[PDB]
Order: sequence, then structure tokens, then C-alpha cells
Amino acid sequence: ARGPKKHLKRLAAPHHWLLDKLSGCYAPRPSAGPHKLRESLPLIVFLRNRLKYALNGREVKAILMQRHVKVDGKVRTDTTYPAGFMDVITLDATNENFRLVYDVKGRFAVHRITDEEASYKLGKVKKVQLGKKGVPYVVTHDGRTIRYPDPNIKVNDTVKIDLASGKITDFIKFDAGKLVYVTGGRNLGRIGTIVHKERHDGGFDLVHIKDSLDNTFVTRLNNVFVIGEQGKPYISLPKGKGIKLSIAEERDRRRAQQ
Amino acid sequence: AVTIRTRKVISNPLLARKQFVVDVLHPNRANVSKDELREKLAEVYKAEKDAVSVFGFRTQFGGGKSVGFGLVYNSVAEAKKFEPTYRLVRYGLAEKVEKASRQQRKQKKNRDKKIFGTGKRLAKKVARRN
Amino acid sequence: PRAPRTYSKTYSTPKRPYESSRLDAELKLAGEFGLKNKKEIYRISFQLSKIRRAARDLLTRDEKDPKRLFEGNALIRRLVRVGVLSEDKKKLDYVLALKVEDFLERRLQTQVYKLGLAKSVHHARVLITQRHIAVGKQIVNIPSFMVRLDSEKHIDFAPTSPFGGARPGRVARRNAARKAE
RNA sequence: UAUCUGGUUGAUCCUGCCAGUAGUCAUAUGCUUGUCUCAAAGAUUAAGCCAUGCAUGUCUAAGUAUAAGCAAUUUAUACAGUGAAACUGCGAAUGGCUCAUUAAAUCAGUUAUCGUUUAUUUGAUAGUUUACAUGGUAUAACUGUGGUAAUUCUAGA
RNA sequence: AUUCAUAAUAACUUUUCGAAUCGCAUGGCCUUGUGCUGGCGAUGGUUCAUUCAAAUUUCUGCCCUAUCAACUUUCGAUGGUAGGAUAGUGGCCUACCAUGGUUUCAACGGGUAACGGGGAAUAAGGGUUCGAUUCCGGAGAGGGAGCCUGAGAAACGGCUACCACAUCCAAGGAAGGCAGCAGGCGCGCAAAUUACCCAAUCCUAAUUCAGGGAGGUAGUGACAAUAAAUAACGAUACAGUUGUAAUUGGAAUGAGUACAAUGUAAAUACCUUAACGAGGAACAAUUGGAGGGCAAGUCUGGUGCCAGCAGCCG
RNA sequence: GUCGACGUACUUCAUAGGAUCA
Ligand SMILES: [Mg+2]
Ligand SMILES: [Mg+2]
Ligand SMILES: [Mg+2]
Ligand SMILES: [Mg+2]
Ligand SMILES: [Mg+2]
Ligand SMILES: [Mg+2]
Ligand SMILES: [Mg+2]
Ligand SMILES: [Mg+2]
Ligand SMILES: [Mg+2]
Ligand SMILES: [Mg+2]
Ligand SMILES: [Mg+2]
Ligand SMILES: [Mg+2]
Ligand SMILES: [Mg+2]
Ligand SMILES: [Mg+2]
Ligand SMILES: [Mg+2]
Ligand SMILES: [Mg+2]
Ligand SMILES: [Mg+2]
Ligand SMILES: [Mg+2]
Ligand SMILES: [Mg+2]
Ligand SMILES: [Mg+2]
Ligand SMILES: [Mg+2]
Ligand SMILES: [Mg+2]
Ligand SMILES: [Mg+2]
Ligand SMILES: [Mg+2]
Repeated sequence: ARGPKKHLKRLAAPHHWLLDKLSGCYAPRPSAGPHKLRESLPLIVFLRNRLKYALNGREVKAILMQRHVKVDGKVRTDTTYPAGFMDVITLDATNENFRLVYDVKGRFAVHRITDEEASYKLGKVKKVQLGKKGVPYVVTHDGRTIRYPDPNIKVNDTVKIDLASGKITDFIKFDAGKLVYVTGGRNLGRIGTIVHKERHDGGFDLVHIKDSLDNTFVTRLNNVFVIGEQGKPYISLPKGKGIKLSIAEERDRRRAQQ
Repeated sequence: AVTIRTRKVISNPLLARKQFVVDVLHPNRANVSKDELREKLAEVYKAEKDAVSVFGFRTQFGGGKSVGFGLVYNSVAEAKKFEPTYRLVRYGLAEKVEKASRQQRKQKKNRDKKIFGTGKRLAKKVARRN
Repeated sequence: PRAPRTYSKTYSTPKRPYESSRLDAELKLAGEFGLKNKKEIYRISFQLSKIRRAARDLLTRDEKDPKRLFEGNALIRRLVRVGVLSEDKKKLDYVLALKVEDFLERRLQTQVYKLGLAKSVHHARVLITQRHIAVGKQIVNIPSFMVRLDSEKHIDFAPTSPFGGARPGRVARRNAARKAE
């Protein structure tokens, strides 16, 4: 190619969007934004294919141009705005607030939240560095640059960002016994407690996570997101509480509830 | 008799309307016109007929029932504002715009691309030359 | 372009089409169940082969193997639901013992014959293709329709059918009009 | 190969042998071709040659209208409704097609940029630089005068 | 892990940036001035970070060929130093230096009807073959060479030369690139429509609206696949409880025709459905193979009257 | 030139044996 691509075939689109393979030939390409392409849910798919509010792309554009959709407390109008992990989607007319969280199956789940819990978000500190004029700043997983951080905040910590002011309200250190959420890999969507961090200089760090059912799994450190202390999450978790269930047990539960 | 049932009803304030699936049981009848269903839905939901839209009617194999998707807007102005132009034309709320076939429009676009400026000067020049 | 739509063959030619015993068995099956051509027998043989191969493969695995338990339970459930496998025979061993005739038995043509609506299997086929038979509230015009245990009790003449309480067909009212004239 | 059929002599058995009978896929071709659903369209190693037509343009309240544009108007003697043409900005490097070249090349998996550029999006970020606001160091569209057989040709004022 | 982030000192610059831009609206202070102050947005702008990307890059993995055994090095091949260039590392190039680098563990050379992969076929398993072709990545736009613009191009539905073709011409000149969608030629023997639409998918723009042969819709050789009509129930007759009906009775139904409605951007079609639509149900199912029998008939041969060939012809 | 060698492709000849019976 001679430049950046602007099209996305349906088959090449991220699996977890759950797009029909025969509805069309192309899929929404998320525009550049806070989140990466493969780890983002564009607003069109959220409003049309998940909430079923809009029947087709044109109605989604009609919704957005009315300025009813807010992402992280700011109005967005791009149909392909890449909403992602820990972003708050507010629809005032419906009096609805959503937080985008992966369910156990690894897909973004429609999770309804109260307004108070919608007042803030959580961000993984991706970088801590001194800016120009000797001003420290922190860059989070969603690309927010926050100046004058608390000095104790280090990389891989979690910061609770208030959306109204864009400032850090509190922070959680990455330590053993903390509650964490998996945001990548085959263990995507699971929740557990840290047990031990293996360090490999010049390589990818590994973290052992024990679930509430005492099952253990190892995951690369880049895919871990600290969300609180054990039993005291700082956000409301989706149904299932991040517990992975075997196929047989899922069958049993499904038959029972039916 | 004919019985209309509304199912999977969603209330969308964003588009200012109500979505649902309409199931029509029509024994001993071929099927029901969209106009009659629009009237009946308007009566049941207490709205203008102009504010009711219906489509996607496919009588199942063996006949006797039809299934499609139905919309009830809060007031007629919103119906005109959000409804697709073609569905408005179906209902008579809007008039079809007459336009030439795509080939003619594209050829005219190319011929205009050929000319630069208003073209009156070219007309006067050719008139003087000949 | 648009993503592919999958397709598959539902039948395969037997290893030996020319065996005399096979020809005789096909003749017997076709006559007993009123099958149009050998393609139906080949189709049902293909399905039964697929199920029995799957049953073999699951049996090969160790007992209590989670894949074995799950897949065997699902297969036995499906076979019991469709009526081929009886309630008391819920073991993969008895799945492996199935025969083609059991599948031919569940066909809507055979069931329509057995329940007494038709005087011949061919009469049942003609009735089915002429839109006279309804499973539940629904008209079915496919002889190869496989009837479930729940659905077997709801086979009846369709409401729209002249035999089901509707108006007489074209021939009947035509003759009545001619007689009246 | 397999099973089955037939020959192996004056006949019948038991061997052995021989001939024919298996397969889908692929190419070409013949005959037929009523209904429902669904779906594809290369090939002369000729990436050989193409008539004609179309396939990339784009304007919001929010860059520039004294169009001698349209329509309302005394809800405006600076403009303000709509708006051709042109300047300006953006796009045209996406998409679509083909497999000629290419044998550690491409490509697959896996690494690195403490070795570098990055329109755009998102978030931060600049009291330190006649002003009730500077020029043509300037032109398009437009008016008018013209050249060529001819072209998305353009010359002077 | 750093000469990292950042800061500071002294200077330097054809040297930048630090809002001379636009819409909507008319709030608050008073010393009552078209005084001071002030809201909601658009578009610009330095640097950092993020995102879409780009470039180079580490390890391992490619079919046939040894009757290709030595190759690379003069004109860069291996490495050092300094410089030029690059967005940047680097023999990428320049100048001076050394003589290096690969190879029977197959280098180098040759063939390839060689784009690579996800995959497809077969097989009991090992294996064998195919993969132009719905997705990913690479290269190209008749063949070489070279560039403006722009963040992004060695672009070709951008430009310039040359090579080859080829169009207009008043002979002075001008204009070319279907391996995009349709549609032609390449033979004297052949095969989809120069159709409709942006309604769904998403993409482009100053942008809800315009545009999109990308794409969708329909048309068209049985590509490859699914289901599935062409009759069912009786009576009578004839013939050696079986077979045969241009025998016979009234019941059912869709191929097709068609009000209507549904469907669609508008249509066609499907599913529905008033009304028509069956006895040779002539509403006339096909493709292959095997075996007969007949004459004042024909040919050929002979241990009479026969045998072979064959028989649309007597 | 109905030439030699080689390469390639095809054709062809070598199948009856034991037991019983007349
Ligand atoms: Mg690292
Ligand atoms: Mg009927
Ligand atoms: Mg033919
Ligand atoms: Mg027919
Ligand atoms: Mg029909
Ligand atoms: Mg080579
Ligand atoms: Mg390599
Ligand atoms: Mg842009
Ligand atoms: Mg910015
Ligand atoms: Mg001038
Ligand atoms: Mg040198
Ligand atoms: Mg150097
Ligand atoms: Mg090739
Ligand atoms: Mg290949
Ligand atoms: Mg390929
Ligand atoms: Mg190229
Ligand atoms: Mg060509
Ligand atoms: Mg080029
Ligand atoms: Mg192009
Ligand atoms: Mg072209
Ligand atoms: Mg073409
Ligand atoms: Mg096409
Ligand atoms: Mg603007
Ligand atoms: Mg048809």
C-alpha cells in the first residue's frame, strides 16, 4: 500500500464485535482515538448491534448528530469513535449509563450503571515521565495525560479519574493480593487476585492470578488491570463476576434456569 | 377476523419512537395491507396514522400469519424528520423527486467538468468565430 | 466481495453400488417406504454413517472424559428427541446399533400412513406434496420431514385443506356448479 | 487392486493364469433441462491489443459573493435568505483488478527501534510576541479585445 | 541498561511559533460612555503523549538440479576509521586503510506451467498433490528510466523522456494507456448486461443531505450445493388370482394465467390469494446398455432343404 | 539416403496343472 488504510472487511474485523458475516462486505473501521483498533468497540456497533436502538447506520448518524451520546462526559459525533475498556457511555434521554466491560466470554457486555458510579473511571498507568518545564505527568491506557500526579504512582498502577475534572481521585498500587481484571489473551474477561509476579529482565513479565474458585492461571503483565482490593472492587462488575465456567456446568445452569 | 399483536416492544427516546415486531393473525384472508395495519396500530397506540410506519411483512409458509417490524413515532413532525424518504413516499407524506437516470447525470457531470468557468465567454467566442 | 456461504453434500455414492444384495435391500426399502429414487437411501445411509462414526470416535475415548461425556450426552439427547433412539436405550453402544430403517420410520410420509390418514405410503406422499398435512398449526409439504416425539401427536389435516374443514377443492365446486346448471 | 462375468478341453470338478468390470477430482464435449432456496463466473505460461460509455469529488450557523444569479423585502445604506462560477481547505496514496517479476527474496510465527517519520483522532500544553486591527510587495472568477483545423490550449488589458 | 526524561550556562539562526480568523446570543457592572467586562461553539497553532500507520530489523522455516565445486573481490565483495546522504541505523555512497566473506552441514550457477500463507483433495496411519481465485501480506498498471505535489507516491483513471504500438490532422501540430465495471479483437468455429440503484455495508468531503460500476439489485450456458412435482383412491372389461386398458367414477393439487395485497430505492421473484388451470391428466422425462422376432427381400460360402453376414429396401 | 547409434513410444511370443469319466 502507498498509505494508511481506510477500509475494513467484515471477516477481518475483530471477532468479539459479533458481526454477521453475510449482512454486507465491509465493517466499521474505528477511527483513530483513545483505544487501539482491535481493542475498541465503535459506537455504531454499540448502538445498533448491542442496544438495538438504531436499525441501520443512518439512524446511528441521526442519533449522534443530535448530541445525545456522551463518551466519558464529552459529546461525540463520529459514528466510528473507538469506545473501549472502562469508558462511560451516557445516553441522557434514555436515562442510561453504561460501562464497557468484557464478559467472561471475552466480549464487550452491556452493563448498566448508576450515575454516581458513572462519575469516574479507572485507568492503568502506562507511563510516568517528566514533561517540559519539569512537570511530571502520567499517561494511562486510554491516552489521557494527567499532570502533577501523586509521586507514589508508578507504572502498572491504577488511577481513579474523575471525568468532570480529569484529575486523579485515588490510586491502587500493583501488589500481591490485589483484585485484577484480564484485558487480553484467551483468559480475557476473567477476574482474580494476584499471587506472584515473575520478573524477566528484557522480556515479558508474567503474573499468576487465582480466581475465586481457586483455579489459577498465568498471564502476561500487559494484559492485567488492577481494579481494587479483594472483595472490594472500585467498579461494579458484570454478571458472573468474571468467573470462568466449564461447558458442562454452563449446560447444567442453562437447563436449570430454563 | 384479524388480530395484531405487538412484541419485543422497545421505547427509543433517542429517535423519539417505539419499535416492535408486529404479528398479524389473519385466518381466511390472503394478507393485510400496510394501510389497514397503520390505521389499526394508530388506533391501538393512540397516535396519528402519519406517525405510524410498518414494513418487513412476510407471510409464513402455509399462510394465516404475517410477521414484520413496526414503528410508532411520538408525533408527526418527528416521523417526517427521521423516517426514510422512500418510506415517506410510500405513505404519501412526501413527493418523489424526479431525477434523470444515473447515466445521464454522470454524462452531464463529465461534460460540465470539461468546461472551465461560466462558459458564456466561450459561447460568445464561438459565435464570433463562426 | 461478500463472505462465503457454506454448502455441503447430504449424500454419497456407496462403496459398491453394484452389489446384488444392496440392490435388493434398496428395492425393499424403496417399496416399503415409497421412496422416489436411490438418492434418498444414499442420503439416509450417509447420515447414519456420520452418526455411527461419531459414536465410534467417542467410544474410543476413555470413560468420564469430559469431551466424551458432553458429546455423547448431546448425541443421545438428539437421537432420543428425534425418536430414533428409545428412552431406555440411552447409551452410545445402542446409538452404534441403529439402522437405516429407524430413520425411514420417522419420516413424515411413514407417520402419516401409520396414523391412518392415508391408505398407502404413496397416498401419504401425494397428500403431503398437495398441502393437506399440517404438523401443529403449520402446513408441511415435505415427505422427508423428520417428526419429533412431541410433534408426532399433532399431525392432522391442515385447516385450509378441503379434508380439514375448508371449502371443497376446484374439482368439487366445479362439478357442483355444472350439476346446478 | 477388490467382487462379479467370461476364456483357458472330449466333458465335469479342484487349483492357477488371462481379458473385462473401482474411484472422485480435473479438462473438453454431447443429449436433456418443469418448481424452491443458495451460489460461482481466470486460463493461448496472450501481464497480448482495445472503439464507445462510466468508475472521485466535496459546503456546514460557523474561510471568500455588489453573479449586471433567483427570491423575498423596508427585519438593515457595509453584508447577512438561497446561491452558479472561482479562490481557499480537504480527498484523489482508500477502494477495485491481476499474479508478470520474485527461491532466505516474498510470506508465517516470533522479536527490536536506547535506530526514525507519522496528516488525522484523543489528552495535555505557550502572561516572556496602527492594534477600536497593516499592505499589493495580487490575482482568480468577472468585463472587454483575440490566435489556432483541432484539445479539460490559452495570449493582452 | 544510556550521553534517558528534564534542567542549567555561553552564544548562533536568509529560522519558526506564541490567534490581525468565523457563527449564535446579548448577560453583569457602573462615574451613562455606541464606557468596562462577559457566555455557548467552529477553525487554526509549538511541543509532548496516545491512535491509524510507515521504514528497517533479530531467530527458524522454501520445489528440482552435483554430468552446477568452488564462489565474491578490477567496476564494494568482508571489516575499521572520517565524511556525504537519509526521517533515521547501515559500504547506502565517497576517501584512506587492511584481506577479508560463503561452501560437500551443498555456497555459487541453472530450471521452475514459483506470488506466500490461512486453506482444499485423498489416505486407516505415515505421506502425496493442489492453493490465479471471497481473508491477510507483497509487487504491477504495455517495457525500462526519472520526478512535482503532498503527512503519506517513485502514483500511472499525476507528469517527462526513450522503446513498441496506435488515434485526429487543413501536414504546421495535438492527444494516448480497461491486469477497474460493461463491451470488443486476437480464427474462418462462437457463450454474462455496453441493464437499475445508492435503499443495506461501509468509505470520502467544508460534511446528517453530495458522491461511490467499492458495493447492492435484477438479467444471463444445469459451475459447485438443498428440497422436490410428472399422479392418488375405486369400478368394469379382457388374457393365462396374476397381468394388461387411447375402458370407466368423482375427489385432490401445482406448472402456468391473474384481481389484489406483501415484497423492493422502483421493479422481478418468493411466501399469500379472489377467478381460471387435468384422462392420451397431448399440461406428451430424459440419458445409456442388453436381447429378440418377422419377408414371394438382398449379399456371401458350401458334403442337397443349410450356415454366416445382416435385413428403414418385399 | 527406404543410413548407424542412442532416447522415446508402442506391438508381439512364450499358460496351463491334478482327479474322475468315455
Ligand atoms: Mg523491553
Ligand atoms: Mg390452497
Ligand atoms: Mg447442448
Ligand atoms: Mg412436465
Ligand atoms: Mg408455484
Ligand atoms: Mg534462481
Ligand atoms: Mg530471513
Ligand atoms: Mg481530515
Ligand atoms: Mg489536537
Ligand atoms: Mg491582468
Ligand atoms: Mg572505496
Ligand atoms: Mg558512519
Ligand atoms: Mg510466474
Ligand atoms: Mg504453487
Ligand atoms: Mg494464492
Ligand atoms: Mg504501485
Ligand atoms: Mg495489457
Ligand atoms: Mg510508474
Ligand atoms: Mg489507481
Ligand atoms: Mg485503467
Ligand atoms: Mg473488463
Ligand atoms: Mg462483478
Ligand atoms: Mg468551516
Ligand atoms: Mg420463475
